[PDB]
Amino acid sequence: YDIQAWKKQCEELLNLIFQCEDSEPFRQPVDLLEYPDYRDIIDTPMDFATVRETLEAGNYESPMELCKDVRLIFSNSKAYTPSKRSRIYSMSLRLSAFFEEHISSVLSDYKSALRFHKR
Ligand SMILES: O=C(CC1CCCCC1)Nn1cnnc1
Repeated sequence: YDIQAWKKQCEELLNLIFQCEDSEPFRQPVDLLEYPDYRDIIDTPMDFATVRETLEAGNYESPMELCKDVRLIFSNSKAYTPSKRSRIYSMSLRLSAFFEEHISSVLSDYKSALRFHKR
């Protein structure tokens, strides 16, 4: 029932994501010089360095907020992909599966801890 435990759990999950080769297209903001129309399609760019920096600045109050930003990385990749002939989108799907598999217990433990706190 540790209400703060999610933060270090998210830091470790981000470390595993950065070592994963599938995170390569998502480690830094999408390069607007490489994709000049990117902002005509994507309203809110998001990437794993931004998520890590937001976490380390103490600007996430809960792991649900961090989740929303990580899922936005995958949603943006899905919206910007032209077709199946895209290594980036395929990497996004495997990385999303890995993320969801690992974040499930972080979310559950946090929500359980907060329910215990408010008992
Ligand atoms: O169509 C899609 C998703 C689709 C893309 C090809 C692989 C399977 C998933 N996204 N999208 C791009 N432009 N408008 C929407």
